[PDB]
Order: sequence, then C-alpha cells, then structure tokens
Amino acid sequence: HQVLFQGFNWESWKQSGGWYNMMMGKVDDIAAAGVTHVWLPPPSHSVSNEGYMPGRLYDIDASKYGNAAELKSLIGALHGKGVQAIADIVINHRCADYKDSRGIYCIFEGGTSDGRLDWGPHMICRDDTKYSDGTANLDTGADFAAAPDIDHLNDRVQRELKEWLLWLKSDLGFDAWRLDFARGYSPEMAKVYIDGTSPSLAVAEVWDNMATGGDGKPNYDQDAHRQNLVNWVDKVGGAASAGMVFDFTTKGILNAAVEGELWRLIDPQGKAPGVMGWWPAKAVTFVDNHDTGSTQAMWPFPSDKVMQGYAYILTHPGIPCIFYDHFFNWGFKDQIAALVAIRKRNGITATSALKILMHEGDAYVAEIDGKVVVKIGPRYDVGAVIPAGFVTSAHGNDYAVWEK
Ligand SMILES: CC1[C@@H](O)[C@H](O)[C@@H](O)[C@@H](N[C@H]2[C@H](O)[C@@H](O)[C@@H](O[C@H]3[C@H](O)[C@@H](O)CO[C@@H]3CO)O[C@@H]2C)[C@@H]1O
Ligand SMILES: CC1[C@@H](O)[C@H](O)[C@@H](O)[C@@H](N[C@H]2[C@H](O)[C@@H](O)[C@@H](O[C@H]3[C@H](O)[C@@H](O)CO[C@@H]3CO)O[C@@H]2C)[C@@H]1O
Ligand SMILES: [Ca+2]
Ligand SMILES: [Ca+2]
Ligand SMILES: [Ca+2]
Ligand SMILES: [Ca+2]
Repeated sequence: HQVLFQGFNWESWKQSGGWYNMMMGKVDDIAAAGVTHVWLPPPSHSVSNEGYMPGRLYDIDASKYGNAAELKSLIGALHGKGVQAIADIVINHRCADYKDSRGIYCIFEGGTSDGRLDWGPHMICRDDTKYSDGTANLDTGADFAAAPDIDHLNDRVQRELKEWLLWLKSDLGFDAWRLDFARGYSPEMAKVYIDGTSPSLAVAEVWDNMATGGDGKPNYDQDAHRQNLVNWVDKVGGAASAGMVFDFTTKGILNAAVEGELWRLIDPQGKAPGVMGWWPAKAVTFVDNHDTGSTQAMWPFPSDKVMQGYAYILTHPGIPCIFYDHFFNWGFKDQIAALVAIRKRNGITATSALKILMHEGDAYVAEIDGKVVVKIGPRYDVGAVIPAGFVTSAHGNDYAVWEK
C-alpha cells in the first residue's frame, strides 16, 4: 500500500506561526486517511519565499516554513503514525550569498562554520556565463534563468550534496526525495544522488510540454511524452533504482478527458495512456500540485470535476498523490478518505492489473485486480457494464466505485 500526499501549497510560506507548526494539527487526519508518505517543501534558506531558490542549504532555521526544531517535530509526529516524509530537493540551481573579486555573486555559503557547500564559480556550469568562470563542465540539462546552474559533473558537488542529503535524513528524519526540476540535469546525475543516498523513493519532476492539435487540445497519442518519462527512469537505473516520475502524461490527458472526452483514457493496445500504462510501478499520479493548481494555476484540473480525478487515480495502478487543498480546504476530505480505504481494503497497489470495460466520451469504466470497479463521467447509467457480484461502495458527482 502506497499513497502520497503533498503537504503544502504555494501560499504555505505565509502561514501565521509557521507552516510546520500548523501541520501538527493535520497529522492525525492524514494518517487516518491511509496516506503513507507526505511531501514537504524545500526546507533550506531560499532567496524566494517558497523555497525554490535555495542558498544556504544547511540553514534550515532561515526557511519561511519553519526552523529545524519545528520540522523535526512534524516529521517525528508523522513517523509516530507510520507516515514517511519526503523532502523537496532543489539542486539544479543555487543562489550564491557572496561576491568574488569579479563582483559576481558566485561564492556560495553552505550555512555552517566550515567549508561544506562553500563553492565557487568553478561549480557553476560554464555555459551559465553570467556567473561561471568558464572552468566547469557544460550543464547536463536545462537552465534556470534566475540563478546559477550547478555543475553536477563536479566531484566535490556530488560529494557534498550527497553528504547534505544524508544529513537531511539523519538530522531531520527525512525518508525520501522529490527531485525538483529534474529536467535541469541528466538522469545519470540524478542516479548519482539517488543511489548514493538510499531514499525509500525518489520521485522526480520531469515536466516536458505536451503536444496539442489544431483545436488546442492534447493529441490522443501521447506516446512521445510518456516515452521521455520512461526513458528517464531507464537511465536512472530502472527497476534497480528507487527513482520514479510524476505521471505528467496522465495529468495532461486526464485534464482534457473529463471534458466529455473520456475516450482518451485508453491507448490502442488497451492500456492506460499515460506512464501508468507502461510502467505503473514508476508512475506517481496526481490531480494537481502547487504549480498546476493552487495560486499559480499553470495547468489546473477542471474544478468542477476534481472528484472524478481522484476516483480515477485513487483506484488505479501507479502511486496516487493527494493535494493538500482538496483534502483540507475544499470539502472532499471524507470522499477522498473513503476512496483510499477502498484501495487499501482491496490490496490495490502500483502494479495492480487494469481492465478497461468502457471508454466512451461520457463514460469510463474500469476494473482493477478483478476486485474493484470504478466509473467516471456524466453518463449516469452504466449498470449494464458492471460485472455480477459488484455492489456500490462509494459515489459522488459523476463517479462511483463498486466492491464485492
Ligand atoms: C517495465 C518497462 C521497462 O522494463 C522498460 O525498460 C521501459 O522502457 C518500458 N518499456 C516500454 C517501452 O519503452 C515503450 O516504448 C513501449 O514499447 C513499444 C514500442 O514503443 C513500439 O514502437 C513497439 O512495441 C513496443 C512494445 O513493448 O512500451 C514498453 C512497455 C516499460 O515500462
Ligand atoms: C438502481 C441503481 C443502478 O441502476 C445504478 O447503476 C447504480 O449505480 C446506482 N446509482 C447510483 C449512481 O451510480 C451513483 O453515482 C450515485 O448517484 C450520483 C450521480 O452519479 C451523480 O452524478 C449525482 O449525484 C448522485 C447521488 O445521488 O448514487 C446512485 C444511487 C443505483 O442504486
Ligand atoms: Ca561555510
Ligand atoms: Ca541558471
Ligand atoms: Ca518550477
Ligand atoms: Ca541545469
């Protein structure tokens, strides 16, 4: 049984009294809902309030979310309920606190007395010409315009980041990682950190644009998109790695599918159209996150159909991730918990078998492990497609789930 929960949103840094402190009162409900892992925000000092422009990595007390003590208390509370903690790891880029003789901000500060993480321009990708000194390797991935991109091919960088990552586990209690902007560096470099820090899991954010057609909707055939994702997993070590990816393919397709086009939810070979259909053990599914939804709303799930999104991911193969807002702010707590309960009760996991029974525009019906049936869509009656012996267990707006 594995179910993730993103425990923060884009406004979390503003929480009066601190986000971690506030989260202490949410721990019990999260655990009671069947969540096994909670994804927490970047914990270190960051030039940006949300934490995605890290500077002094060891300086946890500088975070807007809370200090080391408050974070250790939250992780301990989670652990007390058998729930693991995932840290949002931002290492593609990093902000340098100090200026060098050239007057450029390329002298870094780890946040400790000694020289740990006290890098210089030699650790900045040579092609990030604004900050580099030209002695480094070329960026192994995409660039982040607002800050220096780190040269992960550098031996000291690899050595010290792994040391820092191990410290996050030993000193704070973190169990796993969420790799931010994984397109910023190669999967071979991500492999270095994953293999070297032994996380229970390492879910990477590998987000590529999804091809669309003349009508502005995504193309039905998204194989190229999920191919990129499976390729990343293969290069990170595949089944021999704790690494996995967020299923952005399923996110993109589902966004469009619920708008009267549920026929998009199956490929020509009868499998799920996203990563879930090719490598479910490595696909972390979701309805929305702090980027796609929340205040940024880069690619929001149709708001009136959010529960259809959860009926889908919480019953299907792959590892589902629940978004904080939908559970504690929107009124879907009970409905979401009921779906996770069905998942757990029936022993459904990431590799459970998926048999799609109907995939028409107004109705999608699927059977999982021959033990659970789920239906989403505006078409009310699908009774004719429900196998004998199944009885309705949970239902809501345009969704229903059956069990035996
Ligand atoms: C479990 C698993 C890994 O062991 C494998 O290394 C992955 O690459 C992926 N393997 C994928 C291919 O990466 C993908 O390209 C497609 O493979 C297709 C080809 O794309 C098509 O051109 C001809 O048929 C093949 C059927 O296997 O589905 C396979 C299941 C699979 O999830
Ligand atoms: C007699 C009967 C069957 O013919 C039907 O196929 C069942 O699924 C069930 N019908 C269920 C819906 O399948 C379920 O989704 C929810 O119905 C939902 C609608 O699906 C939703 O669009 C608006 O809210 C309703 C709640 O009242 O409860 C009903 C009792 C009903 O017992
Ligand atoms: Ca220092
Ligand atoms: Ca940069
Ligand atoms: Ca980003
Ligand atoms: Ca980069």
